[PDB]
Amino acid sequence: KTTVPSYKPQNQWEGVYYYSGITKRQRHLILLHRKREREAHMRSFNISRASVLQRLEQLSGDRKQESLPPHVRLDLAVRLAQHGLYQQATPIVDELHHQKALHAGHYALLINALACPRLGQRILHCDAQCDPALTYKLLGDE
Amino acid sequence: ELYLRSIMDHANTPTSEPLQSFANINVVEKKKVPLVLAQMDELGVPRTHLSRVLMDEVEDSLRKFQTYRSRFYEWGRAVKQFDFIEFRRRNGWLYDLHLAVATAEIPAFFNERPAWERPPLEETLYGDIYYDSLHDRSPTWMNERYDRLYGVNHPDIAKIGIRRHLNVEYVNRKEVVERDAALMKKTLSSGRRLRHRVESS
Amino acid sequence: SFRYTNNLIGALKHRLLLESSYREIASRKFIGNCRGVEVVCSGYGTVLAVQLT
Amino acid sequence: TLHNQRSAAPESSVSQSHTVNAPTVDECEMLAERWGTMNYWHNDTFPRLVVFLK
Amino acid sequence: QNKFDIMRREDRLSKGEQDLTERNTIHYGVPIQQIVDEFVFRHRNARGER
Amino acid sequence: TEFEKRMYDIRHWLHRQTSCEFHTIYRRNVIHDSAVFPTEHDPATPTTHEHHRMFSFA
Amino acid sequence: RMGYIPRYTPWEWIAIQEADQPLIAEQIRQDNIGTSYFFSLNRYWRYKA
Amino acid sequence: ANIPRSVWDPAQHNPNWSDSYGHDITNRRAWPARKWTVG
Amino acid sequence: PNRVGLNAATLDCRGRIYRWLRRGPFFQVDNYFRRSVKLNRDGTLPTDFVHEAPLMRKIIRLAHRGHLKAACEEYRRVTTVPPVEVYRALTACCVPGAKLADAVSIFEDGNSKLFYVSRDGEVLHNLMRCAIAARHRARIMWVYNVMRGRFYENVVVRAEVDLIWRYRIAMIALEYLLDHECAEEAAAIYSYLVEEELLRCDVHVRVGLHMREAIAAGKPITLNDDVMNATSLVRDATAVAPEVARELQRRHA
Amino acid sequence: SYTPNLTSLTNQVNRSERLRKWGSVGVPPGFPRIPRLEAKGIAILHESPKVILAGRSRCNNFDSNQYMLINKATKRCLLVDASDDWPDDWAAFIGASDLTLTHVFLTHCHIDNIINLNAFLTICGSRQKEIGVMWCPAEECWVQNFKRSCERYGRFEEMHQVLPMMCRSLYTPQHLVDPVHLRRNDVLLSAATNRATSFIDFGNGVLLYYIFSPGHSPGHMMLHIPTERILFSGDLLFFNKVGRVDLPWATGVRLAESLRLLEALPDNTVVVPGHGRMTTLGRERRENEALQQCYQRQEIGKQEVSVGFNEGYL
Amino acid sequence: VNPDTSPMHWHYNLPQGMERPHSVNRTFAAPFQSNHSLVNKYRGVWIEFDMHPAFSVALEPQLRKLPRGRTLPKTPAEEVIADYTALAPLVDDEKTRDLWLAKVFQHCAFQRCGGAMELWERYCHQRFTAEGATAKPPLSLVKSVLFYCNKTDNSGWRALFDRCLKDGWNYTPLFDTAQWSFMLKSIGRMGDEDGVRAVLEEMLDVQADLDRVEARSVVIALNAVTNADVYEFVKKYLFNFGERKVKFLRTTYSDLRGHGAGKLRIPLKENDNMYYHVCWHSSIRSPRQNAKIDDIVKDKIEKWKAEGLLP
Amino acid sequence: IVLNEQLHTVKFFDLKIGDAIRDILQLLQRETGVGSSVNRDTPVGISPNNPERRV
Amino acid sequence: ASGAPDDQVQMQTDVDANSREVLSARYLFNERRLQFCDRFQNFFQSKLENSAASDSNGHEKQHLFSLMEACAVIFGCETEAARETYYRMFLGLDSETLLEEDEALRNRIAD
Ligand SMILES: [Zn+2]
Repeated sequence: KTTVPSYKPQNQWEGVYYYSGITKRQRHLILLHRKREREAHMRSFNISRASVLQRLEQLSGDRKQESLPPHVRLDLAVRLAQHGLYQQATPIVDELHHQKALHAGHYALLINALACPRLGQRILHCDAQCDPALTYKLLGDE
Repeated sequence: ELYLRSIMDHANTPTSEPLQSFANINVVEKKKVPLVLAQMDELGVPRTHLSRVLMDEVEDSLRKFQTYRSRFYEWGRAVKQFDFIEFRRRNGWLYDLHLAVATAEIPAFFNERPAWERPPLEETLYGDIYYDSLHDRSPTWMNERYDRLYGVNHPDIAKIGIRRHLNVEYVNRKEVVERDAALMKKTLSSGRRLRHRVESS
Repeated sequence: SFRYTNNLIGALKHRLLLESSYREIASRKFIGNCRGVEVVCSGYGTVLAVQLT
Repeated sequence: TLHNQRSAAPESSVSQSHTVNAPTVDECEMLAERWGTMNYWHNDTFPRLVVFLK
Repeated sequence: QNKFDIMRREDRLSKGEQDLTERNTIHYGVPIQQIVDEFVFRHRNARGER
Repeated sequence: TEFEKRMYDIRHWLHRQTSCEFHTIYRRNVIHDSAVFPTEHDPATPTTHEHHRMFSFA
Repeated sequence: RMGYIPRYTPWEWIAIQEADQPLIAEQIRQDNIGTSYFFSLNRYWRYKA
Repeated sequence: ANIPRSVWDPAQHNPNWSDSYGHDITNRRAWPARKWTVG
Repeated sequence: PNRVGLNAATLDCRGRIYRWLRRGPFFQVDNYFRRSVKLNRDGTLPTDFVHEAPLMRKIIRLAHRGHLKAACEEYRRVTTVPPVEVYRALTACCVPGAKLADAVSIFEDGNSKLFYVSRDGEVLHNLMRCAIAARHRARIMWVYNVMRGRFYENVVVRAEVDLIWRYRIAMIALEYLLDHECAEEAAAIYSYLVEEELLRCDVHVRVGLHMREAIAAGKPITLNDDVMNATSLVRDATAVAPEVARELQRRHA
Repeated sequence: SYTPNLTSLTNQVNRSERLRKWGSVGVPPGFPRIPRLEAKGIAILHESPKVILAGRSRCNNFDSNQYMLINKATKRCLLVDASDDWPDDWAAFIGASDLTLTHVFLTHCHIDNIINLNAFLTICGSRQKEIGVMWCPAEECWVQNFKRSCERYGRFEEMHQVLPMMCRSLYTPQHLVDPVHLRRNDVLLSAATNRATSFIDFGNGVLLYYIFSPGHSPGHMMLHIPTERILFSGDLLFFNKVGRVDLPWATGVRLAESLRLLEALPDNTVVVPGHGRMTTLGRERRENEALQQCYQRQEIGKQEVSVGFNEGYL
Repeated sequence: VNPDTSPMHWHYNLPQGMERPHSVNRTFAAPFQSNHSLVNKYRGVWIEFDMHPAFSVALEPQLRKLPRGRTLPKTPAEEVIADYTALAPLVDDEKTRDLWLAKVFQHCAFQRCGGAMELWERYCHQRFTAEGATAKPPLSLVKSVLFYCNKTDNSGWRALFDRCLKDGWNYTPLFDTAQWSFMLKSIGRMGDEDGVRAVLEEMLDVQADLDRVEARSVVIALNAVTNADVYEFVKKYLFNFGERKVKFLRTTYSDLRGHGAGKLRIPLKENDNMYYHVCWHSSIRSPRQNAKIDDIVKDKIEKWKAEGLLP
Repeated sequence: IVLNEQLHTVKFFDLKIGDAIRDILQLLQRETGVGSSVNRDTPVGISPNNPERRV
Repeated sequence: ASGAPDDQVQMQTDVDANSREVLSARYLFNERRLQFCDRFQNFFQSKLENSAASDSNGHEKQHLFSLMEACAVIFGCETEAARETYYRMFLGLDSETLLEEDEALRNRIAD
């Protein structure tokens, strides 16, 4: 039962040979470029977050006894919640509410900024692989 | 983005084991990517406003299922196809996927005897309906030869033999059967002549 | 190959990041308010003060 | 081994445009703003024009 | 991989529905034409049943 | 266009030694731009048969 | 069974054959612009009409 | 989709579809001629 | 100059006769085109051809005079790659008639078949003007997508549009879309503008013109927030701001 | 030809030879079946008071001759080789002549001789209703390699057909079937062919003397008729040639000895080869240069003399 | 014998259905590989230009005389040199000044005017290459200066490349295949064997397209090899190229040594050792179409003396 | 259950011999030297996991 | 080859020359062996399918296929010598092998 290891009609059900697909090097270069873009987006988000936290600290150091107008505090709290620093913004919204400077539009503005749009953008471009469906899933853990 | 990502997810989904006998059937679903791209071009949605990952996958699908007329007119030259063959031989280990069993391993009936001796089984095999006019006399004379092997009914001609293969000749059936009939006529006549000579001698 | 070296690079990066985050948690201001009773505390857990706005 | 995919019966071949059902409260509410064929307004069983007048 | 997906899976199982992970592959089961032809073939025309 | 694709893809599994060709008759919108193709009064000096002579088309 | 040759090509075979080959770009046939009355027939000589 | 739902979906199965052997067996069926007394 | 001209072989050997019988549909034309026309070693186009130079000057003159049909007839005779000015003038004479079909045909003829000679900021600006005149929303987006381009054109071919031309094209497109209340498309173009950080480019251009005057004078040059705010545009917009805000208040009410 | 081992697959000279011998197609076209459109009829080559001979010349594409002896007294026919591509013509011939086919005398078991043995036996036995096979047991080597030659020459239909000589004859232990196949008539010839006893009695006092003549095949057997001066040599002595030696188990020296085994037969002995035209032993002695060399080397004193053809066997 | 397993026209009465589907293209995804080169490719050294629009439109009357994308004005390099010398100090933005200097370097390279290293020394040298300095020049300026040096071949390429290595600016992983080909061509013409070794090693480390380099440039860089150690380095390095790249290298070197010797600006020098070794390597890649011994010797000689065979 | 799994490997000894011999053949048909620069992902002369992977 | 008509059974083999995959490895059976295989498989399908989910096993699965065919070849034989030869080819365990093992065990019990 031993075998034998071998190897004008034309097969009409065999398709023509054509060049489909990429090279190993091209795939590696695609990976490299996507990784560089991911680094660029992470660097942008980190720089912006650091700048906003620096602004928060400078403003707090200035406001040890002086109270700033409500609008600058509203903007800073909105930016903090936008960058995901919600716990840093609870005091600002609490004092604005106690002072009764917030209104219908401002409350909705703060609750919307609380969804972390900038952090969501960073997650989308970096960790969610630009998947809008997975961005929501990845934002929920934070 | 969402629709194209759904297309890619469907294409990448593997299929049941029995249907995975030949290839990943769902890859065909990437062939609609150019269709959706043309629909976007007509709807005014720019394709540059797509994620880099989705664009990588879209370009993969395009290079898989798309060619232009200029490419097509040269698509099939012996030079390109033989380059494909030689490249497969040189590097199949880098790009070939191969580099279920009971489907190909199943006992099969075997015709032990030759074809002429045993007619092969596969060869032996080969008004308004709803409101029900039988034999309307269908005049076929108002509007407008076969040949057998000559040995169908003869006690001397063996019923079985290699001459049965002549039954599946079409282009020159008339001439081949005429020659066969002449040969059998001559052989029978010579055999009878020998019988008479042997008896008389 | 270089499995331990790569894993140690990753672990050191992780722990460096956590220590950096600790340096900010300790320095940060943590205020808890209930019915006007504002408790100001550090990242350690030390009650910096108990005031009432 | 029925399947793992979802199942849906074949989509009805009865022309929903030509078939007219019983009136619904919101349809009657919006009747002053709705359009319809003379068949719709003089349906043998659901005279939407009579409803609109009433 | 996602806590979101794990929570979805457990919630859907508690509600008593098909899990979205079971759909990660496509399984067209044996069609009724296949089953009926198999039955008639095994039963030799199913003369008793016709 | 999905049906056109699935129809064109038949030649790949067509039967043995059988060929196929496709005829498509589809409705298409054509504009008659009256600006590029206007209606004008017949010129003062009308064309004669000399302007439609042999090799006149060129 | 024996000598069974299918009378219809299975869907799996059809899908394989359809995936094995590409598409032709012009088959889509989109004409949202209009017809060029001045240049389409005076294009470059290499790809001229 | 690629494979139409009517093939695999049990809900869309055609009730009037018949098996692949009975019709051909019936066609191969040979009915003896109606034997009358005279004709 | 005196060496332009291509010689041809002969079909004497049986092997070459079989080659000729097996040649593809476009063999003489394709081989002649690729032998005559090629990119230069320095990357410059083969545009500069002495024999065809007066013909291309005639094309430019006819296109500027507005004889589009005569210009196309003359372009039909071109054997080499025409200069980018030819496409610029053709699209310029196409703009006034709003013949987007002819403009797009010209751009396509020059874009992929001739080394992207026609992929120019001014050519695409004229295409965008044609689309604006035609009020063709889909082609407005098509032109914007084309000027954005792909990897093949931006990196491999290195035929990309300049930042100023990108700004001008996107500005006119967004102006038309906002005037005609195309919310999604105006949003897409504005998203591209913010991605490109191209919002204050008009003020940057004005500052650049003033810097050019200062250079012609001999004066030093710098770019700063005070320089940007010293321009009439920003000061006047900020002065008009309160009126716009109260007008939005009225309209929202 | 031979199994494609790893060396046969990794050798470049094999591919060079494949390209050169058979052009751009690397496979040989083999020898196909002659179409019925171009088949001759059986001719009567000899009429004698005791026996007669009837044959066909170009039976195969191998150009092999088919012969049959008819005893004329016992009405017994005997095919020499099973080489005819169209055995049913012979079947009808014997049916019309009212003869009884008793034996098939395989001179040797090469493919050109054994290609149609099963078809001959089936057709002739069907008309009869057993038919024996007379062959030299030395050629089990060729019998068991019958498949290989069929695969090489493209005679696939006859490939999967067990030869009748392999079916447990009387010299082999018989089967022990469960209480819930034998060939009795076939005979095996011995290599010790004597001029006195080694023969078969065809009947009516005609004795067919078989002669062991190896060199072309290990178990080659000629047939001799020392009453009508007829010699069925077969792949041994042709009109102007001799058997080949380029084959497995083919030896030039033993071929030369087999040739020398013909030094005493009368000159007017007509030799009917297995291929080609009929010649006579005198002409072969007088005009055959292979035989002339076989004897000239012996004259000048070659101790181990070898002769044989290397280009084509008729 | 040992039996073999039996392996497997078409009549018109048969169904004429296709026996089996075939999927060759989906099983083997062959990358596009053509003998002809890309016709739309930019066969030149691209230097990215991202000048801020305000400064660009301020310097338009000066930059119009410089080479833009796929544009090479034939203005004399001296007028551009004067424009830069006069104006660059006037503007006070380091990045736009660096970009302008890089464009001037590219213009000088293409015009073969030489002496732009003088400008490098005047402005760029002190901040980056003069001594220990953390300032990192823009990659555009680095590319332009290396391209200018390679075209108007000068010895500063080694000093600048050394800083471009990893322990420094680490820009060498960002150079293109064309820039590598030009560097190798210039190094080969100037005849720096150790420089060729350094460039080849750094290229192999940065993973550039070894087989997409200009064949003439690789060939010149190889002919510029005479030292034994770098000769063995090349002997080992030749295996990195593709099997079809090595054959084209041999053909190009043979052609340049023979007929096409005139297509070079400077005649190629004779290295028959390189020619022989490259031919041997191409043929190889293509198809086929001791104290103890001294002790033994002295012992045997002593014995023979004993036998007297050696009087 | 145990016997069935054993008998399924027994009949494939010759086929695995053939598969091995065929694997040797495809080995001898691949490109000579080290992998060409185009079909290569990892860097040559360096482990792909080397911490000094990039320049 | 001599064998017996019902004893000698051959194997059909076919392997791809590019993907190096076995596209055919089967036995050439007669009607009796094929009918035995059909009885075996239909009897096991009537219960193994109902008892087994076949979530990953598959619907067309052949249960104990190797044992079934190795038993079918022997079932189709007509001679004890041939049946024992096929037994030995099947993991040994023929009459002589089992008797030799029994002999070894009986010699080891004495020790
Ligand atoms: Zn012979």
